[PDB]
Amino acid sequence: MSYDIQAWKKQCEELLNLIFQCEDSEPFRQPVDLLEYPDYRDIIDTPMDFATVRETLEAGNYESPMELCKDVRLIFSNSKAYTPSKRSRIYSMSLRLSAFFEEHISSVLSDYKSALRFHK
Ligand SMILES: CN1Cc2ccccc2NC1=O
Repeated sequence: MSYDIQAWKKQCEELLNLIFQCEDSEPFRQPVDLLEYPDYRDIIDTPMDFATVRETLEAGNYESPMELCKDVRLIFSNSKAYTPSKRSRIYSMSLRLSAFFEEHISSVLSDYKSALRFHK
């Protein structure tokens, strides 16, 4: 529905489903195993992954698509910080998937901002 301040929830659930089904999301689908990778927390202050984002959305624990978008962007900025080399296939996967995410989220954000303006 036009001007729906709830539309983002279904739009983000659908977008997360597309990301999970994309091969480029494979490294980012679950929390980094901090026992397997003991220097991860030396580099990364705030781990994030797509299963955490999907679970938080399904629980109703995001107030706005901005809060969801901040967590997704943290998945990609964490990957850049831990895996900074342009040579890494993991760097390439996060670049491709981040660009996909940013192309799809822009209209979710602008629709929300318009709905919120309407609601006020
Ligand atoms: C999500 N990760 C975790 C990881 C584990 C092992 C090797 C590289 C990476 N890089 C990432 O960006």
